[PDB]
Amino acid sequence: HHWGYGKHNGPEHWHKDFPIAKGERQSPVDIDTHTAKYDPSLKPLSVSYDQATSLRILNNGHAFNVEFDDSQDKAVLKGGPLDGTYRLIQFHFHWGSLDGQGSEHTVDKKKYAAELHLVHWNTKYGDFGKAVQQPDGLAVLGIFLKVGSAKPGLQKVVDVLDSIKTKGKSADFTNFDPRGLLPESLDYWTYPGSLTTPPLLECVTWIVLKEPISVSSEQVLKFRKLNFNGEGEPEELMVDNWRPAQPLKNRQIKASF
Ligand SMILES: NS(=O)(=O)c1ccc(N(CCC(=O)O)c2nc(-c3ccc(Cl)cc3)c(Cl)s2)cc1
Ligand SMILES: [Zn+2]
Repeated sequence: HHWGYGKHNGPEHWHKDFPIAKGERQSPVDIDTHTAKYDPSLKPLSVSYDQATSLRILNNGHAFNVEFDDSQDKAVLKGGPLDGTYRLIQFHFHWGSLDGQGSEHTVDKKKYAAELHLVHWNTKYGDFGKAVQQPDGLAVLGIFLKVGSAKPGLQKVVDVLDSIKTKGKSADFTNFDPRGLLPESLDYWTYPGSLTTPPLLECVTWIVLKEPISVSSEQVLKFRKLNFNGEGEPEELMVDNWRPAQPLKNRQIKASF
């Protein structure tokens, strides 16, 4: 009886196995755009993905992860609110069963169809597993998805999904350029938070871009064909794999703009 999204093991249950679910810096949160404070001391975000090495795509039973080579100073995030260098390890999404829901963060209570998380770890801590034990261990770049025109830089992901339908399936996934998932503007909100899945560790500097990307209905429909179950188990569509907004508590969300 492990955690999930389902009718009986979803977010409202996580606290029993992961008490930190009721912690002081949980994510996601609703971004109240009028209360976010512009911080002129915030720097432009530096996204350096030209040398990114994607390796594999994996259905982990909760989402799919596009994994990168993070054994060298390739694909890093710096600047913004960050001190030092964070290296890209993977990206994944959260999405809904319908277009009207799926994002984890919300903006003035608006839900987006989906949200992309580009996960990076602080090089000061030497790898990802040690980084998650630190308050400044990770930086996750969150990007909202809205349904409209297709995102041509997403299609290579969409088309491989049928090869990783079920939990535990993986596929080679080389030469994928995550720059094709970015919007034009890097304006952002930032705040200290957590992983949004178990173990829910309080180790993340969240950087949420204001400008959403567009994807087509066909692209998100293909996300919704994935399965949470393993092959040869009853089919459970991989939909609504998002944690709802958590209490902001004693936090300030800062805007770069
Ligand atoms: N949604 S989010 O907050 O960006 C987000 C970002 C990252 C994760 N992942 C990947 C989980 C997976 O693929 O199953 C974590 N893996 C670990 C982990 C650490 C140590 C070991 Cl030995 C094994 C796994 C975490 Cl701790 S967090 C989950 C949510
Ligand atoms: Zn995520």
